[PDB]
Amino acid sequence: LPSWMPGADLPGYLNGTLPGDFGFDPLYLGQDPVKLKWYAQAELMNARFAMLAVAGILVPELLSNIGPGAGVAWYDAGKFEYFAPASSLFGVQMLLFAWVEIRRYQDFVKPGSANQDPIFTNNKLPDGNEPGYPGGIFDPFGWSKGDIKSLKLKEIKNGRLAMLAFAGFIGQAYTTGTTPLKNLSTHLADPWSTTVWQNDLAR
Amino acid sequence: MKDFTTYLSTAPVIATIWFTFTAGLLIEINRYFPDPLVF
Amino acid sequence: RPLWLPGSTPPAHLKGDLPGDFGFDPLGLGANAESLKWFKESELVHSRWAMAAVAGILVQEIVRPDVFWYNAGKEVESPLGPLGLLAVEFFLMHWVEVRRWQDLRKPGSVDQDPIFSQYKLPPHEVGYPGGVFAPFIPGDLAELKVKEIKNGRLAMLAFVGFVMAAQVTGKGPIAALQEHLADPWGTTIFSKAAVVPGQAVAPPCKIPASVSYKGIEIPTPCFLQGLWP
Amino acid sequence: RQSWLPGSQIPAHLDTPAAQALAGNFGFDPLGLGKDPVALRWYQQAELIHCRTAMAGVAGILIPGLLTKAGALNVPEWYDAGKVAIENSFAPWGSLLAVQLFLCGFVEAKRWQDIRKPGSQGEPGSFLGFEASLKGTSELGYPGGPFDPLGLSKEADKWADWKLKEVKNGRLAMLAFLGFVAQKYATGAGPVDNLAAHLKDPWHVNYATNGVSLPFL
Amino acid sequence: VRPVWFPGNPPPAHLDGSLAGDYGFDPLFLGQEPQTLKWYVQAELVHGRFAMLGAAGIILTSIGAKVGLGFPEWYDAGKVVVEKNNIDFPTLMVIQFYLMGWAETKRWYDFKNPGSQADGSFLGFTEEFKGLENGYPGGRFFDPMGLSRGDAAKYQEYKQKEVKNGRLAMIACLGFAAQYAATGKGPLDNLADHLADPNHVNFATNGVSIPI
Repeated sequence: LPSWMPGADLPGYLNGTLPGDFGFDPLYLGQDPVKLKWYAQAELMNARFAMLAVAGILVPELLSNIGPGAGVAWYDAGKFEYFAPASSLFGVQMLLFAWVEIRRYQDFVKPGSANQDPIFTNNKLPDGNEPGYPGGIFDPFGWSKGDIKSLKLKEIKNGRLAMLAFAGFIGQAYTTGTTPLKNLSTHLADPWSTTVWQNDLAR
Repeated sequence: MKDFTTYLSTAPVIATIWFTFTAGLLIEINRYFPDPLVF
Repeated sequence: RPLWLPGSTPPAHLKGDLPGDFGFDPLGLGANAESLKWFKESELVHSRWAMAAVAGILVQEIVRPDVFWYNAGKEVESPLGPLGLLAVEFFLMHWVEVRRWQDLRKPGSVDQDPIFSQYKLPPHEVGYPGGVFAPFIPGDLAELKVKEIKNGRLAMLAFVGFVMAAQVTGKGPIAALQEHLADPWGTTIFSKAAVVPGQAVAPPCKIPASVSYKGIEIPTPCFLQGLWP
Repeated sequence: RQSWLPGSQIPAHLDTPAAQALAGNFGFDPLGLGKDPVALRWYQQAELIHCRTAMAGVAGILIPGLLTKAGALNVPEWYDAGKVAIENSFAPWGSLLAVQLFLCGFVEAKRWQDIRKPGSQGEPGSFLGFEASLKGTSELGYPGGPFDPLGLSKEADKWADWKLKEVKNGRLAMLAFLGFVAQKYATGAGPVDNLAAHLKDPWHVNYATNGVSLPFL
Repeated sequence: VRPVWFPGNPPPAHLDGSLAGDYGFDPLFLGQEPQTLKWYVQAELVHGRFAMLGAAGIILTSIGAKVGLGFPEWYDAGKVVVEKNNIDFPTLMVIQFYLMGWAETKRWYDFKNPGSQADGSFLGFTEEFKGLENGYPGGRFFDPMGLSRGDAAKYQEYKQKEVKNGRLAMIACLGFAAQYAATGKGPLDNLADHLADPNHVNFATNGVSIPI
């Protein structure tokens, strides 16, 4: 049993059936099984979204600092043309994000109900539903050759990591007013005088 | 001692002490807050 | 059995099993075995700390004299950020201490190198890691432990007496020793102070006042000033 | 169990299947006002009413007043907003008053008749189609149909949870309203500003320093 | 057979020698009743410990005063420190009120219900708010050193010493109050004075205490 605290006392319900379970619930907030399901799903969603978010942060920053459509700071929200008004596209979005939302939820509440293209009934997902892990068309590259577990564990691991990453992004951005890559380059130039206490006490 | 407690739980002495308490209440009231007319 | 008092009787919980005992606990606080192991650990801890401390202060006063070890806290210099140094310090210490404490509260539970699975310490005694923690052993722990505890208690006394000697003379312990040697008669707190119903006297401290470091200006009072004699 | 005061004794009528099965019980009845079953039932309904109303009110105070600290949504102080609105309005305040009195009165009378008889307004044909869903949901203070549209009353797991959170947050909203009006009398300032000041210096921004709450000092 | 507070007379009924400091002294039979007596036991314990606090702080501060450390005289010290600092008297008082109220209420309802305070209804602790005896809340918190849980005999002896030093501390703080009420000075000052002339430094010299 890999634990977040060696030799400690794991809760009973935590039993490793979910990837990244190190027996961590000092607040016992997962005693309800339905709650545990809800929160497994929520961890997955928020974590994966944090992954893709921090990627969309880092990559274009890295490309701007090198030799290209834009080099704008990631939080520079209202400022770009993008040849279309934001509100319209946002409505488009909310509708379509609601579409995953609804069939995501439908298959969560009633498994094995959403596999086919409702238009192209032939075009259909297999039985490997695994609420949260459809695969099939979601696994076109012949992956899931591995069991599932190595990828699932690294998944939950990196997801938690990326959640922390985004938290640091927004927090240090609100504090320093600066860009994360720049902040890291500063810490690299000198770590010995670039600390929280350094800058909160200069603050 | 218990005899004494009973003697204090006798009636007229209780009436006494309650009245003394109330009266001292109201006298101090008028002392610190003289001349009340309204409110 | 050799006793801390010749011709006396040991208390209940004291017999001589653990080294360093000779029947001394006039307050009899060694009753509860839990707290007793706790205190064995804590005494070993303090003894080892103080032994290291006296050794370092001595050797440093030796090789680099004129550097008041007591005021090294002030007069140290390094291009490294003091804040970063103390940070590394805190984190390193939190780790090692939580390891030793987790092992105390749960014996034989962290004995592995959690990185290199091959490396894992054999079973041992709380307060006696050994193995890697004690790779080379000449002789027997029978005597090693008794000498350890003896030297450690003695070094605790050494350290505290050094602190007093500094507060009273500001001199390094070797300087104070040479002074005592110079005047065997007049180099005594006796020859320095006394108290009488007529009047009392105490030696003045050499630790001046609030030390002004790089902006902080640490307030530096004395240890129980008024009751030095 | 979770008691309003450990060590202390539990009120008998509060230590009952119904009461301990009502919601959020802690044995809190020093003066013993709910010994009668009808009485305590009435009070349960009452607490429900007050909880929900206070939640609504404190929301309508904070959220607009909170975002008026934000750039957009320039809204006045809550207590003056009455004057502001009657200014920006068209119908006389007494008029709109009487209208909303009619409106609230009808449905309040509905709630009344239903508390009198749970199967009262289910009287078939009384309305065109109301009765069907206009029946209670076996818990006075918990109607159905339009009440709980999304169907959150069906899942028994989260049921007592919704209930406990409801009663909690409702009592707290009451307290919030009270603190707001109290610091409006004492400090005279908006509650958000009171909070900002107590943030700037709790050590000197408090009723202890108002000389209002405690004038003898 | 135990030494009576008054040699020659027999002790009262409800006084036997079961608790430390029992010398048969209740000439007014206030402890005729068991509940009231036990309550008084706890009250005496509490007050004696408070007096111990009082004496210790007083003597420390008075030494710091007499020797040139600039420590104020205790009866002035509260005012002088609240003045030297930017503290608000009512705020101090009300926080102190909060704290003493909560803890003393815990103690009160434990006297009421002997053990309901260790039930674990508190955050996560159990038996760490469980009284060993009346007025003796010996637990991991009120006895982490575990003196009570070893050598009950020496423990009883310690109880004896506790109540002893407690009555001593009560009479001592009363004495200090009197010394200031008389001389207007520091008790240590008046002490050094009686040292100077026991023959001529005393209440009889004050002429105030004895008004002749």
